Amino acid sequence: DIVLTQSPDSLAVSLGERATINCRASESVDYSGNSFMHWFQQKPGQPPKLLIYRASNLESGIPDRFSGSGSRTDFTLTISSLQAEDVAVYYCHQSNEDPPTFGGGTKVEIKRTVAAPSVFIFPPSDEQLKSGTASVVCLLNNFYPREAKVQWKVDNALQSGNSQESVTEQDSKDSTYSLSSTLTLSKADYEKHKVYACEVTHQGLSSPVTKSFNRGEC
Amino acid sequence: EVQLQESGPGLVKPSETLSLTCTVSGFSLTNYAVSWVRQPPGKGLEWLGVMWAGGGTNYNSVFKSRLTISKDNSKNQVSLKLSSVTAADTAVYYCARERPLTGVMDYWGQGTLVTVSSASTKGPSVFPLAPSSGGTAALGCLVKDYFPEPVTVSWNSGALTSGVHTFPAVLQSSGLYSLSSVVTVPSSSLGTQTYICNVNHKPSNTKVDKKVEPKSCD
Amino acid sequence: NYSKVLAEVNTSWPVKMATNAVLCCPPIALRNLIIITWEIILRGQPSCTKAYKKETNETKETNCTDERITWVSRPDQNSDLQIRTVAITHDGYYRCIMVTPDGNFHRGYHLQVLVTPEVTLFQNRNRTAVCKAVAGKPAAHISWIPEGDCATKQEYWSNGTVTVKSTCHWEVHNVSTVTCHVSHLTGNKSLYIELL
Ligand SMILES: *[C@@H]1O[C@H](CO)[C@@H](O[C@@H]2O[C@H](CO)[C@@H](O[C@@H]3O[C@H](CO[C@H]4O[C@H](CO[C@H]5O[C@H](CO)[C@@H](O)[C@H](O)[C@@H]5O)[C@@H](O)[C@H](O[C@H]5O[C@H](CO)[C@@H](O)[C@H](O)[C@@H]5O)[C@@H]4O)[C@@H](O)[C@H](O[C@H]4O[C@H](CO)[C@@H](O)[C@H](O)[C@@H]4O)[C@@H]3O)[C@H](O)[C@H]2NC(C)=O)[C@H](O)[C@H]1NC(C)=O
Ligand SMILES: *[C@@H]1O[C@H](CO)[C@@H](O[C@@H]2O[C@H](CO)[C@@H](O[C@@H]3O[C@H](CO[C@H]4O[C@H](CO)[C@@H](O)[C@H](O)[C@@H]4O)[C@@H](O)[C@H](O)[C@@H]3O)[C@H](O)[C@H]2NC(C)=O)[C@H](O)[C@H]1NC(C)=O
Ligand SMILES: *[C@@H]1O[C@H](CO)[C@@H](O[C@@H]2O[C@H](CO)[C@@H](O[C@@H]3O[C@H](CO)[C@@H](O)[C@H](O)[C@@H]3O)[C@H](O)[C@H]2NC(C)=O)[C@H](O)[C@H]1NC(C)=O
Ligand SMILES: *[C@@H]1O[C@H](CO)[C@@H](O[C@@H]2O[C@H](CO)[C@@H](O)[C@H](O)[C@H]2NC(C)=O)[C@H](O)[C@H]1NC(C)=O
Ligand SMILES: *[C@@H]1O[C@H](CO)[C@@H](O[C@@H]2O[C@H](CO)[C@@H](O)[C@H](O)[C@H]2NC(C)=O)[C@H](O)[C@H]1NC(C)=O
Repeated sequence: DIVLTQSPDSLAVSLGERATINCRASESVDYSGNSFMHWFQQKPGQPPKLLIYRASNLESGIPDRFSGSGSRTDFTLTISSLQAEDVAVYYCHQSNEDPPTFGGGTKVEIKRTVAAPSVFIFPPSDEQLKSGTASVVCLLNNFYPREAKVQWKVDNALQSGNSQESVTEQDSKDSTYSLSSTLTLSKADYEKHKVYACEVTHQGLSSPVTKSFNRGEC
Repeated sequence: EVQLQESGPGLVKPSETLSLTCTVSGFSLTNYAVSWVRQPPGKGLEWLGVMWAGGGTNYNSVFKSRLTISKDNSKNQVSLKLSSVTAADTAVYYCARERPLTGVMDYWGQGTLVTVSSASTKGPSVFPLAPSSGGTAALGCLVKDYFPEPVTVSWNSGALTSGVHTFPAVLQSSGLYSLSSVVTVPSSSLGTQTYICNVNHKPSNTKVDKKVEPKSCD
Repeated sequence: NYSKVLAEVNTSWPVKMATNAVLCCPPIALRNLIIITWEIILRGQPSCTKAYKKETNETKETNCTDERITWVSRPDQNSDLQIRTVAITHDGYYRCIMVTPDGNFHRGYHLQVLVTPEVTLFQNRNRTAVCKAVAGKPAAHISWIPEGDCATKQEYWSNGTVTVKSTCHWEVHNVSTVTCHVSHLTGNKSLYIELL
């Protein structure tokens, strides 16, 4: 059982800059002067894509900015100029000794200029209220960096811990994030209060933007 | 072209056998070996076993007691059977073709999430996130209270793709999952263009298509 | 583009004499390796085999008399064969056989030992020249610019080499400078001379 150890575990790099990922093996992965280390790219939802086989050999249909080097126990994947779509997790893979083993993974992220989010609030459907629950949704669309607060206020009353958040991975084109926050109440509790509001905070915002709605209005 | 595809139940009760079947096209199993890799949620890749072209097999030693791999060349099918399962065995299961001699895994299946749980399957409820009232307008679908993962969401049967953000699911305190899918569009197109979201939940064999329409004063 | 690795493969391997030949096996991981066997069949000799069973950690040589033909190092690390310094006796077939779980794979080498000929050119008689390619292997090919009225000896030595001589006359006084064109695998060669 050879233990592959990638370095770093994640790196952030500006768009167009070089990006190097190391992978050191506990023992040699070579035989007859051929190194059996292979590199993979995996994006959310998808299986691993083979970039580089036996150490340095570039696969068909893979950009030539992807390159590979090394031997014995020390190997390196290099992306000469990082593009927006290259945001992924990258894995090394030995196939010299049974069992085949994989590296821990290296997350690659793009650094880019700040972008303020587009906030949208969505009131609950009549359908859902009929079934006796209210889900109020607040969408923060296309922003960088990732860090953003979202406070839920109901008649200017700070809500506490009856909501969940979720964040998309970095976009393959604009290299931004999106976030959705869902306030879940009962129909009973929903219909007591009038104003439902979503206070956002971000770097791109000079001060907190708030989107709100009144309950029996449009 | 070379293709691989995993079939499987999606939900499995603890201490029962997990059965999967990789089905392959573009190559014969007499010539090429095939391996199984898994990937527990938000964790790295782990090799399970190989079905050599000749007919023999190797198994990762940690799974060797529980795991069985077989195939049928005339069907172009490779079976996997993992007994005595637990929550640890919850993972995405890939099959992947090895090229001879080098053991490079060049082509992979899309994968199949298998969730080990004694809880029962439940289909999703879909609710609209209707666009408010411009310049740019956002709208979406709330896919609520389903088990297990995953859910797939498309828009206009895949005709609408750019602007879309399907968020990762969040486990609610009920124990059921819930996600949102949203898309940005022009405000001008809210009248003319129709927007249908296509939810699919393979574990329950549920499939929901729902037209998101602007809510009125009515 | 990538086609499947074929089972049997054969190649002509021309190599100069007194050099270090190295024959590679195809690329193979130790994981895929069961046995690896260099079979070496020289002309009119018993077949020498050099096996390496990986599982049992056994290296086994059979009927291998020439001690120049060996592993580059050790088959547990490196499955390449070498020939210490090449000689004319080493003309023959060299085959890497690889037992794997997937199957058996052969990369064969039809080894040809080259010998660089001693090439000369000299004025002989009244308007004649002689171009020799002495004791090369295989036979060299000789031609003239301009063409004359030439004759050619081939002399086939027992050690495997060949001497190719070419005497050539020019009666026509349109010729003064003559160029021998010796064609050989070790390297083509040209020699001008004024026909004084
Ligand atoms: C790649 O190249 C290789 C090498 O050239 C090639 O393999 C040869 O292919 C030819 C043509 O198909 C084969 O010819 C057949 O030979 C049959 C019997 O062969 C016996 O005799 C061989 C010679 O032995 C003498 O010489 C050696 C060396 O000097 C000496 O050591 C011996 O003591 C002996 O004096 C011998 O090499 C051969 O060995 C067998 O075992 C070894 C070890 O396991 C193995 O490596 C060999 O492959 C082989 O199995 C054997 O003992 C013969 O019966 C057969 O006859 C048919 O054809 C005739 C017409 O020609 C018909 O009339 C008849 O009815 C039969 O149908 C045929 O002549 C030759 O044997 C191969 N040699 C080797 C070394 O492999 C590959 O095919 C090439 N492949 C590609 C894809 O290019
Ligand atoms: C190393 O190379 C040696 C090269 O000769 C190999 O020896 C030869 O092996 C073959 C079998 O592969 C033998 O063939 C058999 O011989 C017996 C009896 O042999 C007697 O009669 C023959 C008549 O031709 C004579 O030449 C011999 O000297 C013997 O007096 C027969 O009953 C069989 O039918 C078959 O023909 C060769 O005889 C044998 N030759 C010699 C000189 O030993 C040897 O096998 C190689 N080593 C390994 C490990 O493979
Ligand atoms: C194979 O056999 C041939 C034929 O015997 C050998 O050719 C001969 O090689 C010798 C030694 O190299 C030559 O003699 C030398 O010639 C040079 C140049 O004139 C001279 O300076 C030396 O003092 C010496 O006399 C000889 O000319 C040559 N040719 C013939 C026809 O005999 C050949 O060397 C053998 N090759 C091998 C690899 O065994
Ligand atoms: C051949 O040698 C290797 C070591 O070079 C042996 O491999 C060990 O085998 C034992 C039991 O099979 C394992 O516990 C070890 O982990 C193996 N590896 C090492 C590095 O020790 C192998 O056993 C030998 N083959 C035979 C048939 O004895
Ligand atoms: C050495 O000389 C030979 C003979 O002149 C060259 O081989 C010829 O190459 C031409 C290339 O157009 C072919 O059309 C002929 O058929 C060849 N003739 C023979 C007899 O092979 C050869 O290219 C020269 N150079 C080298 C490096 O070998």
